[PDB]
Amino acid sequence: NYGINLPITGSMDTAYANSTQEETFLTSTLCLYYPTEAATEINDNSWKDTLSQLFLTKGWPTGSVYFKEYTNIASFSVDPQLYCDYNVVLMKYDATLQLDMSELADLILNEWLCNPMDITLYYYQQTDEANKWISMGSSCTIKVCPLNTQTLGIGCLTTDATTFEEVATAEKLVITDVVDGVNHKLDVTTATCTIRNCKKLGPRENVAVIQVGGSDILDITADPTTAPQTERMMRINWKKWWQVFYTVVDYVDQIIQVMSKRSRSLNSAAFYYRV
Amino acid sequence: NYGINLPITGSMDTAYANSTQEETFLTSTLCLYYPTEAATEINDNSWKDTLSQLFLTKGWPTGSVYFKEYTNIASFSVDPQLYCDYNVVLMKYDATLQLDMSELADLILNEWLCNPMDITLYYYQQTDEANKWISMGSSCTIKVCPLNTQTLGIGCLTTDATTFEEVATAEKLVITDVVDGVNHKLDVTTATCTIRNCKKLGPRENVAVIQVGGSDILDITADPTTAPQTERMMRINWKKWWQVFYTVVDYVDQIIQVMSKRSRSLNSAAFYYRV
Amino acid sequence: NYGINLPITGSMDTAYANSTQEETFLTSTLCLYYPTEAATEINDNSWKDTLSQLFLTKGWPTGSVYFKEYTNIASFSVDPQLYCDYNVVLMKYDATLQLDMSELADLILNEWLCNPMDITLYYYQQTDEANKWISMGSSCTIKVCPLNTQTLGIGCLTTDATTFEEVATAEKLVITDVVDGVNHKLDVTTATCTIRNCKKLGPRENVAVIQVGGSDILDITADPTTAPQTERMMRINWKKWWQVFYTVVDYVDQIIQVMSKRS
Amino acid sequence: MDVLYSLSKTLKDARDKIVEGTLYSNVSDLIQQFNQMIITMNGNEFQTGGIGNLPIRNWNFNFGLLGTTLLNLDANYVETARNTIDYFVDFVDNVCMDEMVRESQRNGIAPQSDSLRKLSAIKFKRINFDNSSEYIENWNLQNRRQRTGFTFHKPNIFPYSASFTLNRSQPAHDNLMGTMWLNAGSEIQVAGFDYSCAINAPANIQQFEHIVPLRRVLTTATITLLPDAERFSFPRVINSADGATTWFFNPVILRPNNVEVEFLLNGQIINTYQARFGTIVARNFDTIRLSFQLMRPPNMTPAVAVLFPNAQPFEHHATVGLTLRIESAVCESVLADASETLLANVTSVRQEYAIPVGPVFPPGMNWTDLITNYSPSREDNLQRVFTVASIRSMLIK
Amino acid sequence: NGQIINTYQARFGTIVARNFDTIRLSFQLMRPPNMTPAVAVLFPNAQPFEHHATVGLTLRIESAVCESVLADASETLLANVTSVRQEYAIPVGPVFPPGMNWTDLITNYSPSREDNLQRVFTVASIRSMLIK
Amino acid sequence: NGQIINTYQARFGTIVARNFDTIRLSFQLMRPPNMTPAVAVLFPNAQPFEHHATVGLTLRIESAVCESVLADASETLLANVTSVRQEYAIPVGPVFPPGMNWTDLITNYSPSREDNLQRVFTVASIRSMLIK
Ligand SMILES: CC(=O)N[C@@H]1[C@@H](O)[C@H](O)[C@@H](CO)O[C@H]1O
Ligand SMILES: CC(=O)N[C@@H]1[C@@H](O)[C@H](O)[C@@H](CO)O[C@H]1O
Ligand SMILES: [Ca+2]
Ligand SMILES: [Ca+2]
Ligand SMILES: [Ca+2]
Ligand SMILES: [Ca+2]
Ligand SMILES: [Ca+2]
Ligand SMILES: [Ca+2]
Repeated sequence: NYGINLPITGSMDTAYANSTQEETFLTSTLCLYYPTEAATEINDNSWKDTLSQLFLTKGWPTGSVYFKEYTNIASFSVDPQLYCDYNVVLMKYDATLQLDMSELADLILNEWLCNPMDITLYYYQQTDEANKWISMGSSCTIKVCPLNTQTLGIGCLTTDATTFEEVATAEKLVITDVVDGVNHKLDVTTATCTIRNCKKLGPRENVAVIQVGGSDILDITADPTTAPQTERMMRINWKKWWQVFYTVVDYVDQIIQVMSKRSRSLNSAAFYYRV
Repeated sequence: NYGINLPITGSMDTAYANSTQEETFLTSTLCLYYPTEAATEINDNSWKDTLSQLFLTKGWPTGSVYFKEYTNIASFSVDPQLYCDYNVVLMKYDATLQLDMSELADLILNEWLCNPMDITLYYYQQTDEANKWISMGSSCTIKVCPLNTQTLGIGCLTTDATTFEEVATAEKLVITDVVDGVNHKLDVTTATCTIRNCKKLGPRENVAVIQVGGSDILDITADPTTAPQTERMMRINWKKWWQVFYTVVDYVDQIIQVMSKRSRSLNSAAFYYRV
Repeated sequence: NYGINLPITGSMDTAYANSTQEETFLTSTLCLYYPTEAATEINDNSWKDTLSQLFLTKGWPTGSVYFKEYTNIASFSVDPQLYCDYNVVLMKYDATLQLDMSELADLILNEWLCNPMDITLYYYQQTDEANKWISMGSSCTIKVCPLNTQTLGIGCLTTDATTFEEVATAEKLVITDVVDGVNHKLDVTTATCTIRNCKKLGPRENVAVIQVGGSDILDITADPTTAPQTERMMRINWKKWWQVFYTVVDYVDQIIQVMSKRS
Repeated sequence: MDVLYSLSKTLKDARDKIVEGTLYSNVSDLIQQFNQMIITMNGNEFQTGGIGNLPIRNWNFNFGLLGTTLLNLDANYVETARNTIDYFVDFVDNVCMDEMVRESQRNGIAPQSDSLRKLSAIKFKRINFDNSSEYIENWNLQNRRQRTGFTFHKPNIFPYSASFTLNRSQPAHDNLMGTMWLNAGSEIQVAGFDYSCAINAPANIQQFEHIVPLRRVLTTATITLLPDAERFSFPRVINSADGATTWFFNPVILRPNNVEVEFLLNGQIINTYQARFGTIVARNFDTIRLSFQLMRPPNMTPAVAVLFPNAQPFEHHATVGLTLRIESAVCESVLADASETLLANVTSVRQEYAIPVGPVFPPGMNWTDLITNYSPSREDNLQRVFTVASIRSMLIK
Repeated sequence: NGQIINTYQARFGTIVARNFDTIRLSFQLMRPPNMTPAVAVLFPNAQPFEHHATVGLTLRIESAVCESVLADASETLLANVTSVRQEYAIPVGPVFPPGMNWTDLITNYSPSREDNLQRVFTVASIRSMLIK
Repeated sequence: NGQIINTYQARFGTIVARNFDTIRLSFQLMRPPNMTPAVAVLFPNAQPFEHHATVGLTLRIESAVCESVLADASETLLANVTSVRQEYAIPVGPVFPPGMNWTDLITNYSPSREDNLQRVFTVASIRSMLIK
């Protein structure tokens, strides 16, 4: 600190520094995320060996490339843990799980500000567009009643949990956005779920997303107006998995050009916890 | 200018600001860690209610101070997750758990930055004095097999696992120092254990350790020529555990005077491995 | 003397006076303290004779060295009356009495201004950080309850003495630190104990402690932050008690040096 | 202005040369000057004072000439001349105090008082005598645009400044790097520190630098350079940059490695000195650039090696410093120094008569505030007032 | 004479003093209210104080104008007087200190010593024109 | 000298400036409170900003009166000085920049360079009467 608020004065017409691509590849590390159905068709014992010899062509040393698995998009969102320095995640397109792909890319491609929440005691409201309610666990069902100026429910009853209305039903990861001004009374199955409010900071620059198949289904914002398309939401086609891994190993240089590290956190969690 | 490292220039004639040690008591939070045999000796349920009145005299509000507990040093060290602003956990001395107490304070009082490890694919080495191997889990049994420049073992066969050197068996936390600069081969039982390499950045500021009884043993630096005693290491002698609790409530200004906020928690450390 | 008023100027480049250590020997006393079993292994009858011949070599006169004893740390600490010019004690290290050796050296090495306490009639608070409660006797069992503003108990009942919160059970010497500002109702065993309202001052310089045994266990402060080791909290290692006394007789000029007189 | 010096020169010589018993040929040319003062000054009338608590006095000259007929001067001739000198020397005091107290912003080099404007007519030019003092010679050379020069002993060229700079910091304040300095009078003491003692620096060498710009160009200076800052050598506690918290600095001191001192003029290196201590010269410069570096010692005895570990707790902090001092130099504008008392005569007149703050000079004639913003409008006023203060010092000490 | 001629409050560097015969310095120590953990270990609440606080000033007269004669750093009139008395082995008289000690002479600087000291510095100034 | 001689507030076109040596421009950006649908797409609330806001000014001195010599756009006195030095291959001396660089000469425009520059522009003005 103390050099935060001070200005920096550069200039035009100075000589460029040389390349950084080789020294980026030496010290740093890289680790991709692939589903279980990838290695099933591949069914090799040492295909992790075969790939790591091919990353060695593109400047990465031996002990810098690690591989991790997950069952599906639902099982991947129990705890989103980002281990290494540069992350890529590989998502097969499902025509049904269309929100759940968009819920995953919202949490991973952005930074969050998570405070704890106690729903059986208090009343909670949202502050602005940046305040969201993010719940994750085994299975939980969020039921919310709007409330009024004198703490009387609008279209519900504060003592009845049947007159509450639901916004989720048995989902691994839920991001709930409600109306701004009013308070709300919550009903979450707390035995299998942990709901917290979190604030969206600027985006995270450790991670990119590759859709394996399909078309783009990506409102990672909450408003319906912006459905932005940054350069880390990529998409390819497929009929064999070997072509997918050969595309990643060949074009590391185009991907790493967009990744832009040193947004790495000190932990491996997807958020920041306060209290 | 979040990631730029600009200098600061300050005078030597600026007047001091005000006292500030009574605003920090309003905003910040405090967490206490005690072994579960404390509440056995206390014989009360309202002692959490009781002490929260006694912190209110020194300036803390009613909702700031949080109480957490553990069973022993072995089971607390499985995954110490320390969340509040100012953390103060007092452990009990044991003559036989002499290394296991100092391995706990190596994690807590400093700050480690960790990269994952894959034992099956890769061979590992430590680069400098900061690289240690931190493994924690239900039961960790680590075996080492050092290698020469030809990938052949020195005193170990790379096919037989009984000839391997052994550094630990069945612990909850092991910090391993090997010879810096030699490729090794590992035999961690990763069914109940999880190893990853880590390098030490600096001290973790917001946490203190109060040893309860026993002589002065503590060795942060796994280095024979250096055993420093910092200001956030404290020892008291006990006969009863009420008198321990009245001591820490009385001297809350001196506990907090010698520990600052976490430098990674601030918005200043934006792209310097935040939190 | 000592004076917080009445400044004293003095000067520099004045000549150093002669070594007055010899005149200090001729006009002073010295009193050693030992646990009772130290006289048992020696099992001489005239061992107080054979030591006073050896203090005479170092300049102490033939009427100035006195030998006194005690049973243990538990029994010496009921009323330590130290009144010679110079005093040193010999404490044998016990591992389980680690908390009692710190409480004695707190009482021995520092000055205390004490005031009485009436448990039956009054309610007591602690004002200063340097305000502590010292209780001595045969069996002290101290029970403490805090207080709100409205003269009502916090975690106890001011009538029921069972619901109190005790800090000591049957100990010869107890030094009690309680949070400052809150009033308290007390309940002690007044038949075999005497609790008092003492206040810490600077250290006593006519006493010194030689720990005889294991490691340094001395937090003679009250906060957990500081645990200093001063000029005269010292320690040796032993195998024979008869060898321990030779070291004390030989090196008098260093033990007397780190301590001052009564004045 | 030229005739105000010429009044004071021949009143100083009149009290020195007209003594009792002296031969007449010793004073035969002074009396022709002193009689020709009186003829010019008779019939005129003047008025001084009026600003602040300086009282208003009226002056009127009606005197007679001196005799030119003795062989040795007697006590009649001395005592009839002392009661004429004592009226003129009281007149010159009140004109010099009337001019040191006034100032202007448009053209400060012109006379400001009412009496000195009246003495600048061609009627009064015949009183002009020799101009041999240092300040009246530089008043005339600079009035024709010729090159001047004032010689100083320890000139007050640096304004007071005591501060620091942290090139590496964190809120714990336990691993720091940067410089500290004191610039005061004619002396620079800079000291660079590094808590880690270059354990992770490339080739275990940490580079420091400190650049001091001047306000005016100095010429032919004599400079003493010594390889220790004795002021930044003891343990102290220092506040933070914004006065929030305090931080601790416990130094141990190595020797400065690879010292280079440069003397710049419009960005051009005039002189340079590399590891050369003692007395040095500097012929023409307006910017001093100090450069020095810390090097970790490669071989250490066991008493030294305990001080500098590899880990984080650093209890003994490394420190490297220098010390520079200007003994004497030649400038072209007026300054203050340690030998002459021309600044002390100006402020003592303004403080005595309770003079209000004008448009040019700082309140209270603060020299730190005056050399900081040393504009060309302040330079013309400061030369005009130091020159009048030099004229008054001949008659009245 | 007990009257405040000049005063300066937290103003360092070069200052002036138009007329004075007594200098009165005043300064105070204030404990810093905020301290980092490296500073807070130095100053405990209890009795063992191993690091002692210190506050100081430094004053220096560069040039002044007096009315009686004195000694200074530029001219050598005191050195010419003592060198004559030391060379010719002159006994101690009734006025000046033995050996012309300046510390003993400015301590008791009586009006009888002032008239002698001016009479001898003036003769030493006349001799310096001819014989250096 | 830190004193405001002239000031102008939201006044464009031609302005005057009677005496100055420092120009201080001040202007601010304000987000428009009402926006048509073609404008509101440009400025979202979230992070991807593809259209960046910009506010600028432009100042230009037409004619002024200085007291030292300078260069300008009408007369060719600087061009006559450099053309003589370039033609006869003159070595770099102690005062002027190498090649008579005007950017390097007005950056450090010392009083020693001002007296030389007036002495040479005046000689170049005498030569321009006879030989163009
Ligand atoms: C100690 C002092 O005089 N300083 C004042 C203090 O009295 C006041 O209570 C405080 C309120 O924030 O502001 C400080 O500047
Ligand atoms: C025995 C001893 O140390 N010698 C000192 C001697 O140096 C001193 O000059 C004398 C007078 O004070 O007193 C003696 O005791
Ligand atoms: Ca409803
Ligand atoms: Ca909302
Ligand atoms: Ca083997
Ligand atoms: Ca190692
Ligand atoms: Ca109770
Ligand atoms: Ca207390």
